[PDB]
Amino acid sequence: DLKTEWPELVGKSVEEAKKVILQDKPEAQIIVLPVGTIVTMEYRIDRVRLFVDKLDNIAEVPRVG
Amino acid sequence: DLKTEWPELVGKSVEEAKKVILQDKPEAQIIVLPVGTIVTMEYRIDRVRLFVDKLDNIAEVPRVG
Amino acid sequence: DLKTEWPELVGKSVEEAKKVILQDKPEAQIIVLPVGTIVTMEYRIDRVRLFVDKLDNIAEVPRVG
Amino acid sequence: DLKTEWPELVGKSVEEAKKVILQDKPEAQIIVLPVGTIVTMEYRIDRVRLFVDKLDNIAEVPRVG
Amino acid sequence: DLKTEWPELVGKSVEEAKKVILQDKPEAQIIVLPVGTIVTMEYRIDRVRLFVDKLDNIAEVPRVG
Amino acid sequence: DLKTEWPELVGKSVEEAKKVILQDKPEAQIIVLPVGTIVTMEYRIDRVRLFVDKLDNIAEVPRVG
Amino acid sequence: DLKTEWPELVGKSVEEAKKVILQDKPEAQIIVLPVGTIVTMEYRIDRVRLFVDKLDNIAEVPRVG
Amino acid sequence: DLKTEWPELVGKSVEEAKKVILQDKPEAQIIVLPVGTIVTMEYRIDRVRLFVDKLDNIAEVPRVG
Amino acid sequence: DLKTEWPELVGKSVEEAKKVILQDKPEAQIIVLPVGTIVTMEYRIDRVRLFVDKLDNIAEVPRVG
Amino acid sequence: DLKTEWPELVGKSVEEAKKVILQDKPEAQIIVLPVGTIVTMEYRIDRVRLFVDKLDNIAEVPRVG
Amino acid sequence: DLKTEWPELVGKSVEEAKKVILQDKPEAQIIVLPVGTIVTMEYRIDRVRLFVDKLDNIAEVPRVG
Amino acid sequence: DLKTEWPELVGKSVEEAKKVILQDKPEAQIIVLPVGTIVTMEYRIDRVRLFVDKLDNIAEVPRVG
Repeated sequence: DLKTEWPELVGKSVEEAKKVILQDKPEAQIIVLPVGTIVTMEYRIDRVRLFVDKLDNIAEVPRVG
Repeated sequence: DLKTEWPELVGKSVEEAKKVILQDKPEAQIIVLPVGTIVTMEYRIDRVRLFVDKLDNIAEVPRVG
Repeated sequence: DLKTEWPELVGKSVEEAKKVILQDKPEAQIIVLPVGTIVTMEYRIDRVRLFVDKLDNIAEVPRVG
Repeated sequence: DLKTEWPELVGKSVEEAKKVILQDKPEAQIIVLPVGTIVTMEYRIDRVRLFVDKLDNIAEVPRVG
Repeated sequence: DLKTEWPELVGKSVEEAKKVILQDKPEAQIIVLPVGTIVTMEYRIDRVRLFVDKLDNIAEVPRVG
Repeated sequence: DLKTEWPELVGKSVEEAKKVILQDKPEAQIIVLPVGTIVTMEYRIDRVRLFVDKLDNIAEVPRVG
Repeated sequence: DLKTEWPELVGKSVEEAKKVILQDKPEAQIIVLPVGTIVTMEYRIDRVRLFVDKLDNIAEVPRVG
Repeated sequence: DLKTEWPELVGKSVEEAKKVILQDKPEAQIIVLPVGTIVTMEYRIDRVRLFVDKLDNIAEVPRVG
Repeated sequence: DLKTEWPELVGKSVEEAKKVILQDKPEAQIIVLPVGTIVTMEYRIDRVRLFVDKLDNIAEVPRVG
Repeated sequence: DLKTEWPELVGKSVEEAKKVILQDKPEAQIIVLPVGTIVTMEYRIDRVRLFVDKLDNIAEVPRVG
Repeated sequence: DLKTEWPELVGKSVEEAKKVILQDKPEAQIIVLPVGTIVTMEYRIDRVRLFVDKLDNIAEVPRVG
Repeated sequence: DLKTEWPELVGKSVEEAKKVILQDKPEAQIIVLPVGTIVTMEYRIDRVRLFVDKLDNIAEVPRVG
């Protein structure tokens, strides 16, 4: 059971999300982007993109990639 | 009768919208985005996106998702 | 004859536009957006979107919807 | 109670959708478009856009506009 | 009173639209495009774009331009 | 445990996907779209969009919505 | 000979452009937008859109519309 | 006076447009594209793009570039 | 050394690409899409998207995801 | 002097373009796409994309990449 | 040999780029835009668009147009 | 073995990325852009685009081009 998504983080702050993700995935390379940002298709097993809203809350389920 | 949309909130401030939505749906995870922002198709029964205008008023009918 | 568009407001300030629209349509729910913003297809008989330019002047004919 | 949306038509054929909509709204001007097509913001009280999928089934809730 | 828009043509066939527009504006240069097509901002007093749906019916109000 | 996604269907034909989804969710309203198609944010608990590739194989994880 | 475009204004400031356009077209309704902004197809004989760059210089030929 | 645009060709067929352009600009490299197609910013003094509609009529003013 | 990309397949046919990929990754779920198609960010360790050109040749480096 | 662009091929057929490019760059991996197609930023020293128009003529300067 | 592109300016500041371009093309009308900005197809022999990055460095080869 | 990509820089600051890239490629012309920015297809063997997130960390694998 590999932890690959954090549905429990939707609506939480980016600071709380970073803390949780690094506890579950200490190698995570955390990227913080506005919702709607276009990204590439290249997969990175250690990257976790956090898509944030106007108040810097997690707006979409974080996933590895 | 499940409360899934708030047409009565269009034109209201984000503060008033948050207060109303949390009264009707105490588990709501409220996300605040500019109008026009592209989002994912993943459904979250407890998320309510608020799409706001230049004056932080609700610009589209809030819906669960 | 239902007032549904304000061609006379193009180039006017948002403050003047709001004043005129509310005189003609006292129930108007006025939304202020940058020109070019993508919106939904849902119709709201009482909403009037004002699309503004860099100087907060009305850039497109306001219409109900 | 004005009939303005047909959630019951999602997944149905365009022929069945047209028949139902014209029964409920005999003045309907029915437009048939692929899902994802960009449209204008102009409101037409008698227009009903049907957004269809690859098999010509209704893919989104038809609404007046 | 210059005829610049044909709201009465929404939902009609392109053949019927062409016939009506040329009666009202004999100099019209009629262009037939799919709904959603991006066009330029250049204005042509004699051009009338007809935006058509999957069944070649007029999907948006024809306007001069 | 509500069945809301079918990761096991990626790469399978649309016919096989429809058969599996209707077994798991007999009320499913199945919509078949090309990959990349833009859709609305409205949630439909009984809709399952199938996004297909050039060979009509499932290209993305089907999800309810 | 109707003045409908100002190629001579490309690269000039918005202040200088406004002054020239109003001399040539005293009824002009001047709209100031960033380059690349999407606009509507509706034609307004008295509107002149000025598309400006990062330094508020005219980046495209102003035209009536 | 360099011939750089053919407003007189809007609404004409691509065959008639090609004939006229090659008479005025015998070195023209004529490219035929659907309206709305995105192109590059590279300038080619001898290229003339013809943007055509559903009936292969010229939909926008041809220009050199 | 996990095989995750096939730069050697650019320009090859989709049939040859499928044969090579399945030799290197027998569990591959092969998806065939036109170049430029927008996809989701969800990662699937067993999916390989093949982006093809007008002649069904591989146009971009296939990668797992 | 490395041959990296073929401005002389604009307006020529794809067959003639392929013949010329392979004479100048025998290792070329030739990709044929419609004008306007979005591609990735990954550089391939041996790939040459040919962007073609409705008549399969070269519409943009071919370049290596 | 007409100077129409400045590959040597990529990565340089906008101030240095302006100085070089005006030395080579004293009539240049210099426009400064963010990378990615959509522009029109109209050609202006004296315009040079500078597309800049987050640090106001030249991000793409300046070209006349 | 030509150094053309820096997967090890994902998640690192732009300052650290610049230092590493210039050590490996002293001729690098470093461009700093927001994630999602559209760029041209022109290849520059000495350019390295750094796509950064809201916190100015490298969000995508830097590559030459």
